[PDB]
Amino acid sequence: PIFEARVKVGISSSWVTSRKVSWRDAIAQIESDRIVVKYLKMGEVVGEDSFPFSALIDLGVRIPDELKLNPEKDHFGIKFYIPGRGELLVIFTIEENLLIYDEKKFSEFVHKVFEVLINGKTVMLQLARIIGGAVNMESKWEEGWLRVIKVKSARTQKTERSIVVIIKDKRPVSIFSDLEDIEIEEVDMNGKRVRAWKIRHFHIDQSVTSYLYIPDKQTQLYVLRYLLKYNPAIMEFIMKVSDDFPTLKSEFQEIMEKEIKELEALDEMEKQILVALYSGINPLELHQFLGVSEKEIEEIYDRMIDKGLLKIVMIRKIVDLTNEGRKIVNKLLKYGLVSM
Amino acid sequence: PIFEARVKVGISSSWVTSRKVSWRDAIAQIESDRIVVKYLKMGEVVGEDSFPFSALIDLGVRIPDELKLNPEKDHFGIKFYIPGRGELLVIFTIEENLLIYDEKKFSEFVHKVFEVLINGKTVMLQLARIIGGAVNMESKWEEGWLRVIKVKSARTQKTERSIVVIIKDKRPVSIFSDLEDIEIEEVDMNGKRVRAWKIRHFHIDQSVTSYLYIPDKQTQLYVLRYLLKYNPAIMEFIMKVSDDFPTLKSEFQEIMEKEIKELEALDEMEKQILVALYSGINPLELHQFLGVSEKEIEEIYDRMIDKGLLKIVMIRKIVDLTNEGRKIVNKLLKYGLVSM
Repeated sequence: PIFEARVKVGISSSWVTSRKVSWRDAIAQIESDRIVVKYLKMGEVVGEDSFPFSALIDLGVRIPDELKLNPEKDHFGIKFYIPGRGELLVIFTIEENLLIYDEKKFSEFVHKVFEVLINGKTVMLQLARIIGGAVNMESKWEEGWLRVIKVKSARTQKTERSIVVIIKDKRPVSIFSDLEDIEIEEVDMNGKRVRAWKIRHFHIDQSVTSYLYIPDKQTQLYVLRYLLKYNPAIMEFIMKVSDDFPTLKSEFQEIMEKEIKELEALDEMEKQILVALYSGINPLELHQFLGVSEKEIEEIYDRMIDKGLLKIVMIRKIVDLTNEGRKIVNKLLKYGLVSM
Repeated sequence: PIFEARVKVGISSSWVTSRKVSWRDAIAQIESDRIVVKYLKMGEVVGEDSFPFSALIDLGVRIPDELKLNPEKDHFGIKFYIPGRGELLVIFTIEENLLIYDEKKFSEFVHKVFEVLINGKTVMLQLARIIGGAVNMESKWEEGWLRVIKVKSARTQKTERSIVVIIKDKRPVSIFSDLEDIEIEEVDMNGKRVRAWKIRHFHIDQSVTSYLYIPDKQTQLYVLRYLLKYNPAIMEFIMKVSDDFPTLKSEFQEIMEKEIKELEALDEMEKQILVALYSGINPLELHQFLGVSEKEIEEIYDRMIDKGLLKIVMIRKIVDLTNEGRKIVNKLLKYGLVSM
């Protein structure tokens, strides 16, 4: 097999009155066309389930806390519709004991699932169709395939996991690195009306606009899921092109509402600190604007920082003369060494 | 003997032109009229100088650092003029080898010399001749004698070594407790006009000027040395009596000049920080007035404090948003929960 992992597996049946999922001991194997789950009693195998990629509806889905086992560890849910049973949520998660479970090995296992789903899937690409607001007449549609790789440049030169477009006779195009993204319809230069993606991405030396169409609707969802998971900064751009995907409009709506409630619940004083420091008020003077003492503000600065919200750039210290410090100054005056 | 000390003794002569002092080893005896030094080699008495308390010019003289044997140990210098030979400076110190000398019987040895020289000497007192600037003519001349004791009462109520005037059938007068001092000399003293001391002192309730005439001018020098030695705070108000005591005015000149040089040696920067803080400039803003960076001012603060001149009153920390702080503040106005 491509990859294995010893793991806890829970299967939901994902229906109303979702009963508590039952977790079993198994080792999970990635094949070319399926995930096979081999269940364990002691060290032995009692049975197995095969889950075809033919039936993979969605992956990387949002796991309710009611369905989490061991909320410290990470959970990964893959949703299939197998025709006989129905729509299933298969969730994989590792357990604490270090002699059975390995987090990095599990972390690779989930990544290989994306790699198998995405690598080699077909895509048509028209590279750099505007330059400086003028449409490139040398820009032709190219056929190619997706490849999940680490793209090491940005315009920032920060290495980031992404998906590139492999094209015949030219090295891959880093179509998801440095973005803006809208979605448009297009007359294919060969002739089809296509439901394609318009990407304003920072290309080789200049901001550019290229058109990208992924025929398989499923692999589009796969691509979006992975770009979210391993690069959460992008959550903005793709949410603009996220409407075609009901499972995402839902989850984005759900997280938005939780974020609202979380921000409501935050301490009003601490929210005030963040906005004032963000706007540019001197931290040494901030207590003066918010109507609070030096002692109390520094204590609140201590409660932040613990929360990871603030960082110390520098410690200033309020100092005063000792009796020996005064002895010097009074000597200087007595001998006519200072004016006052 | 009244008291003895085995010490390391060094003698300097105005007759010997070379500045050298050789530290012989001896026992030295306090007598009624003299101090006798039986010199000691291999624990055996090879020589003996007898130093009368008559022709004891001065004691507690300031010792040049050129003449100090062991700069840790105390050096007590007693100066005699022996007419056949000249002016002698006998310097007393110890090596405080823990079984041949000891520190604490040394520090008392010097004090007992003052006690022997001062106790019982005739003195004459006109107590509280001025109250509020008004002449008290119930204040008469009383004759008595001096005594070396610790006088508790001051305005700080803190005990201090001092000298009192004993009068028959009256408690002692603590004439050197809380003081200012001029020399008037015109007072008649129930007879011939004679040079006396005008002493402003707090006494019981009120700023009071009393007159004190110590007939023996050598005894006068001894009480002044004693007060200077064991209450060096008393130095001020004395120097108006630095006239008529030349060796005292010389030592005052040399101290102040050595102080002004020391002050000029201090860092120019640190002195201005000391004066500015003494004036009342905010320590957080002081770097601004001196045209210095915050990093350097806090560095200089740390070099001070160590030297004992400054003390931290409060710790203020300049604080900045983290990446997580920005996420929250970005989300707040992203959802319009904060107005900027």
